[PDB]
Amino acid sequence: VSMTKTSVDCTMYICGDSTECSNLLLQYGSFCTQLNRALTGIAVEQDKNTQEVFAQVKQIYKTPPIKDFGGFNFSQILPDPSKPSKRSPIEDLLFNKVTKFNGLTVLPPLLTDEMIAQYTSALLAGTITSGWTFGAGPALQIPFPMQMAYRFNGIGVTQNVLYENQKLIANQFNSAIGKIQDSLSSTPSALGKLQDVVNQNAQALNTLVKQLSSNFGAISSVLNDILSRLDPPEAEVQIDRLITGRLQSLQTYVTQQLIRAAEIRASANLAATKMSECVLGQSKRVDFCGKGYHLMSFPQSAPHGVVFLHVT
Amino acid sequence: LIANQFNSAIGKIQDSLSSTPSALGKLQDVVNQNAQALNTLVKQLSSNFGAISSVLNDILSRLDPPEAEVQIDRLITGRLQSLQTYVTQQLIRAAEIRASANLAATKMSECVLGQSKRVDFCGKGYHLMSFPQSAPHGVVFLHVTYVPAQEKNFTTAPAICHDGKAHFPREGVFVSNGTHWFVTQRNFYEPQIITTDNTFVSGNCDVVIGIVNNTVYDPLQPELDS
Amino acid sequence: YSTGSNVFQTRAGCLIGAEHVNNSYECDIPIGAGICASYQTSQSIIAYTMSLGAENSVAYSNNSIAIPTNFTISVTTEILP
Ligand SMILES: *[C@@H]1O[C@H](CO)[C@@H](O[C@@H]2O[C@H](CO)[C@@H](O)[C@H](O)[C@H]2NC(C)=O)[C@H](O)[C@H]1NC(C)=O
Ligand SMILES: *[C@@H]1O[C@H](CO)[C@@H](O)[C@H](O)[C@H]1NC(C)=O
Ligand SMILES: *[C@@H]1O[C@H](CO)[C@@H](O)[C@H](O)[C@H]1NC(C)=O
Ligand SMILES: *[C@@H]1O[C@H](CO)[C@@H](O)[C@H](O)[C@H]1NC(C)=O
Ligand SMILES: *[C@@H]1O[C@H](CO)[C@@H](O)[C@H](O)[C@H]1NC(C)=O
Ligand SMILES: *[C@@H]1O[C@H](CO)[C@@H](O)[C@H](O)[C@H]1NC(C)=O
Ligand SMILES: *[C@@H]1O[C@H](CO)[C@@H](O)[C@H](O)[C@H]1NC(C)=O
Repeated sequence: VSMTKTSVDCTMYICGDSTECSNLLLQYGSFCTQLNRALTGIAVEQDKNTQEVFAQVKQIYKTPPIKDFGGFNFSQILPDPSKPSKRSPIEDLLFNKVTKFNGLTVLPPLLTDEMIAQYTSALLAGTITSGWTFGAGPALQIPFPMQMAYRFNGIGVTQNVLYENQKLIANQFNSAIGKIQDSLSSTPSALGKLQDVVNQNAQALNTLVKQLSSNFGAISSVLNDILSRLDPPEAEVQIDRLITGRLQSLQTYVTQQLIRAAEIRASANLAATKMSECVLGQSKRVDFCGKGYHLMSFPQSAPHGVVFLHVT
Repeated sequence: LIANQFNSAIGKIQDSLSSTPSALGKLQDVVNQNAQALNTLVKQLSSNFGAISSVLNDILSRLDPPEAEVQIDRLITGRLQSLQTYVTQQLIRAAEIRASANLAATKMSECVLGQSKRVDFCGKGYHLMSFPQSAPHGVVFLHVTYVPAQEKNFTTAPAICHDGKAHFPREGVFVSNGTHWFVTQRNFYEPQIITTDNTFVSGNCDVVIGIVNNTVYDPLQPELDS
Repeated sequence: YSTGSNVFQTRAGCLIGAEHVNNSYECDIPIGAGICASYQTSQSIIAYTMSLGAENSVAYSNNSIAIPTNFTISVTTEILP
């Protein structure tokens, strides 16, 4: 849903505390300003991605004090008061599974993980109690067996089937939730997408930091040795070479970040569409939300992403 | 009443667009981004890029062509890099705008040319219509949506046990106002007397959890009696 | 603005010139890390944790449904480049 909200100070990256390199950079034009603008646009885009995905709900909803849902057990997806941060057990394992100052800063996300979990809990409470009505008007209470009967009516199976198989369906749903719990617990590459995003961003940042250490054809990579060894005339050309190298490296980083942010925005729009059409309603699109005839969906906040449990 | 609501809604659209200056923020932002890109490209000509002068005519006039060629080459590298950056940014922006135009074409096809069941795709609520309105370098949709407003509590039961056979609502909801039971549409409170026409019978009263006792009127019986 | 005038420390960084209030309000200016700033009431800039919305619990009961009686035909404007 969102990627790491990072900004890079171009003037500080290309040239450190030195002022001569800053003067040589000022004559390159508005390259650093444009790069800063691009990175700030990416950061605000990440905030917008998280907002659009999660703040689909207008009012923070809350589950009833006693969870009597006709046998359907939501304990694995609903928040538990015991642990300090009100994250569900599945949310806990999602958060557990996913695991630089040269002008480099990592702006904190506007939405804390706690209020992202609060949006997720509100969506879960609205889905459980009000059905899909909480996304198309005022949230409208309805017993959960009745809501799942309406979902059955949606898939083309008359509501007779559920009311005559409520116990078996409840047990199947609970067991499916438990097996999802264990499959997430065991498989290491279950959360491969989010970890891939995090690793890709970290590898790009490490590549930039290493590129700080490259000669780029200059006498040496370190700035101060270039300044001390050579007189200002030749220092100017050496610094210009090093500036071209570092500017090309940072432009490459910014371009790759723009493309990755476009990919993440496509995925965040897909996640927002999935939330709207599967959490806030029941979708007739085939294979859009789970393999099979869609019944429900439960959002689960995961680090820099979202996890959907498409009940089918 | 629906006509008045629709007309007042359209009038409020016009008023909200008129008063609010940030109503067309997306299109204005697109135009501003393009203008800033062009402005940066034009202002890049004033940069020396390390050469003696930012205007190549003065470089050619002043210095001899041998040593002026390296300065002109530096200027070419700088301006070519600026143009490459501008073109790459424009390609990414064109990808963004093409994604938005594919979304706009999808919205046209699915909401102007039909009714879409996709939730929150076309308006917040149960989508009814959509009216395109051309805007500078963009499109504006007026998604007419149906939003319920006044709701009241009711007592509901999954089935109605009559004669020992469970009755289920054919296309409605079983609700009660405390004393009498009615079958009602899902999205609009309209109580009808429970009848074999609006209920389909399938099963036994023991299986269903939450079934309640009640009588289902049979239209046939009065004709036989009379 | 140097230190000495309503200095407030948040996870985004040092904030100078705004008073930290304990109440929760809708986000107006997104400072970051869950903190927003706004111009509220005499008049001064305030910083606060954002309020995600009115925490209303739906009166769920295994026995009760709520069917709407009246509707509104609302027209929503959506702008697309
Ligand atoms: C449904 O709502 C409409 C308004 O949204 C109601 O019509 C209004 O009723 C009030 C009565 O106090 C009048 O003053 C208004 O002039 C009416 N029209 C409008 C456009 O507001 C209507 O009565 C409601 N229906 C029910 C059954 O409650
Ligand atoms: C739901 O499951 C949890 C463990 O998964 C269990 O502790 C709890 O008792 C269950 N709820 C009910 C009502 O059985
Ligand atoms: C339904 O009942 C609950 C509690 O009894 C109450 O909070 C809620 O406001 C009621 N709904 C309406 C529409 O009055
Ligand atoms: C319920 O509705 C019926 C309509 O037939 C009416 O006769 C009855 O008085 C109503 N009772 C209550 C408690 O509203
Ligand atoms: C609802 O829960 C109460 C709690 O004891 C129970 O007595 C009642 O039978 C339940 N009704 C339905 C329809 O599940
Ligand atoms: C419904 O009525 C039948 C007799 O017609 C009776 O045996 C049964 O106990 C009743 N159910 C309830 C919940 O009172
Ligand atoms: C806000 O709450 C904290 C924790 O209870 C307290 O220490 C602080 O004094 C409060 N601030 C105000 C202005 O009431």
